[PDB]
Amino acid sequence: KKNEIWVGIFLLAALLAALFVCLKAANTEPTYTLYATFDNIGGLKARSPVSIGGVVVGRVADITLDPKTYLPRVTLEIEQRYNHIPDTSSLSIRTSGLLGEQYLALNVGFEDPELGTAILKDGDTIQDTKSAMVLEDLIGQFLY
Amino acid sequence: KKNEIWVGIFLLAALLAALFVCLKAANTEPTYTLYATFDNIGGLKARSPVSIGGVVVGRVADITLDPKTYLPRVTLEIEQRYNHIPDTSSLSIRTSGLLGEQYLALNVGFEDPELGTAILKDGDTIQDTKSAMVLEDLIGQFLY
Amino acid sequence: KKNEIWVGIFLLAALLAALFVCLKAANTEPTYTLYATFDNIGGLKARSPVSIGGVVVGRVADITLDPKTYLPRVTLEIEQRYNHIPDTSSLSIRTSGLLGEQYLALNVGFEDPELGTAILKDGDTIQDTKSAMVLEDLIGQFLY
Amino acid sequence: KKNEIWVGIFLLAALLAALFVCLKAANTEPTYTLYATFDNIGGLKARSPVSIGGVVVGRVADITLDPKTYLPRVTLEIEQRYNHIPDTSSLSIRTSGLLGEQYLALNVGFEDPELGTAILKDGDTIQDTKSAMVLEDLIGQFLY
Amino acid sequence: LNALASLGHKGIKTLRTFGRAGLMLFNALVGKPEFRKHAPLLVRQLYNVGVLSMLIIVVSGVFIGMVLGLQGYLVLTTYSAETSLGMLVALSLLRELGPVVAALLFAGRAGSALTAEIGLMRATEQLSSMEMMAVDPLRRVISPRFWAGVISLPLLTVIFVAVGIWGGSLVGVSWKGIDSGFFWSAMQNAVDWRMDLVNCLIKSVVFAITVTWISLFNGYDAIPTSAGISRATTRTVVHSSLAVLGLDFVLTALMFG
Repeated sequence: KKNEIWVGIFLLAALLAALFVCLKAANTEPTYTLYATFDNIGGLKARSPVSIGGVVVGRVADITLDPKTYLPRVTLEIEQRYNHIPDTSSLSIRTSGLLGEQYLALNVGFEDPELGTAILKDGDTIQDTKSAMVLEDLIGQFLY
Repeated sequence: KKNEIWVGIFLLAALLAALFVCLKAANTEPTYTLYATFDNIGGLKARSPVSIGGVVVGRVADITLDPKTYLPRVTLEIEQRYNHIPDTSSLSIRTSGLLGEQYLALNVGFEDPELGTAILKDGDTIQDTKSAMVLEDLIGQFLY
Repeated sequence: KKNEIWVGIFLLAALLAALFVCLKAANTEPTYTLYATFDNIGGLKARSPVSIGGVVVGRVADITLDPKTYLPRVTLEIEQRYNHIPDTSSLSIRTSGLLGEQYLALNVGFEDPELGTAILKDGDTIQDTKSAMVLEDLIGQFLY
Repeated sequence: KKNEIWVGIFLLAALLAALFVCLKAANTEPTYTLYATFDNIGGLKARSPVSIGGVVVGRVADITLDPKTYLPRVTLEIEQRYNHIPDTSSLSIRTSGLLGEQYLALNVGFEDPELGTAILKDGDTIQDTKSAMVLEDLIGQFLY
Repeated sequence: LNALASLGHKGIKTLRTFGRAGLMLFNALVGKPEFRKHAPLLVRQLYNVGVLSMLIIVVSGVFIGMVLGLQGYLVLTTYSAETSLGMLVALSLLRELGPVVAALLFAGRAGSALTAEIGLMRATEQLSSMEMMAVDPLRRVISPRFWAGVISLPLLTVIFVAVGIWGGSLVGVSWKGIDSGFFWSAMQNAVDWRMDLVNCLIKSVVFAITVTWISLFNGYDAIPTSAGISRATTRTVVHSSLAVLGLDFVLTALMFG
């Protein structure tokens, strides 16, 4: 009977150790998509912080160019519970420092027009871009 | 036996003596929580330094967005002996240089108003108007 | 066999005696504390180097703000053989880079006044602060 | 006679391997010291470049404050073939950038007096300090 | 307690084996430092433990260097520093894996099979008949084997690090597109001689004193029946494998403390 107990210790101790590597050592949310055609994505890799006012609300799950019009189309990762976004928005890529990480910092408001409030969810395309943020302007604006 | 039981008692005592001393040289504070409405925390992580005047006093042990208004609701960890703090406070996000860890250095003054002093303890959702850095607004400033 | 246990003991004793002197050097000095009133120590952690002109002279820990006047009161760790330091002393925080340690690099000099020379040892206080290693102060000023 | 052959190969194969690893990992000179008392040494560690005019000729193998006068007493490593350097010398701390090492770049003239040419060798304490850079406070006050 | 008396037998028993290990080895290396007999006698033992253990070291040595050159190549490229590969596998081999892995395989091949030859030589009473020949076997058959270990394993490590570091110079330089003159260049000023190069020997030569002693002791007090001898072989591999890691954690504390 001594061996049937000690195997049960051996099988149980591997089970606590199995949780210890996945719960403590290594550790998500179903979202909806949103299209966005840009004009310059040089430096913005996938999973960069998609943010509202700086506070992150999404990640980049799309680095692809559509091979028919040559406007970089990114599909965003905005969570399912975001249900009251008016269409009034601006889209711009920022950095968080001189060279932080080249993250997307989009603009939004509550600016209701008098033609309804068009919602922004489940795959809308936003017609805004900020192709100015380059490492070529500051070497052309400090000296010309 | 006499010598056998004495040796079994001897080695068993030193095993519990070294185990207790190993717990000694190899190792917290009951606190109160305060909510906050930080405008931008991109770059601020969990357990970030909460500082008054740079002196670290608390931890940002939360990291969660309130899913109803998207003005970020952060619970702090402030020690229980901090019982004489007025409501006059500004809460600021600093970096301790260029790329530090984007810690929280808040300000508290002694501007006592003429309505009595309002206290900051046990669940006060303190209202800050920091609106933290992007720096590219100031980039265009010297690029007039 | 009355001799094997003796050479078993002498082997195990010299095993641990070789072991103990081995762990000894692989692991300190009686100093005096010196109080200091500051304004900002954000980033200066515990065990930070006290330095005079560039060479380390102590440890900066204490970690604790005096909760009646709210000036950061820091007791230093200055060695007991430091007995002939005049009162002309300035206390400055320096980083050694953009983000190194933000250690304390205090200034002293031999500006002996015409009223004798006051000494600084064993619990005195230098009311000469540095107050700033925040860039957001002065990069906030000139940029507006 | 088979076994005597293989060992002879093995010690040769031990020797072939030993010479290869020694030459790759291991790719010195007797000198004299020269004492130097300064006013600022901040940022300079040991083995930093000691240079005349910009080319390194020495090493700082000292790093220690003279614990009776509080003058930073630094001994250098000038090569033993240097026997024609006069007393006209000015010791200056340079960085080669904003952050290289904050090394030593001293200056020596050939200006002979009317009282013989005194030499600097084998334990001389050269007296023309730089009172080196206050660089943080230099950036701070100019930025205002 | 009734069960605490079963531990009282063991606490005396397990210490008397340590008394036997010192007492056997102390008799093995005292008196008559003869060299006319032993010098051909010892060189036959280096064919036993040095030459046969040579092939397993080099064919495993190329696999460690090729893995560390492959796995290390991903970690440098995510931190964008190509030149660090030469000061990585040179660093990692010459102070961590060189003394630890080579001593493991030496306990594997030469550590076990030495213990088999000892206990078998008592099982057929070649030991017990040599006392009738009035020749003390501990200076006669043990000390040719014991010196055959501690001389061998330092020469087993320096062959291991060299063929280990050569295979590391293959997959990074040749296959994964790095200039050859750049790779050795960072390695030239990488490591010193005084606390790195001789330090590899200090970790290795203190392993050979333990593994050879722990192997040849288990052959001397094993039960001479055919059951107890193979029990002693798998007791030798498990006891050396704790002693190599029980020492290395101590010997990495002094050098880098």
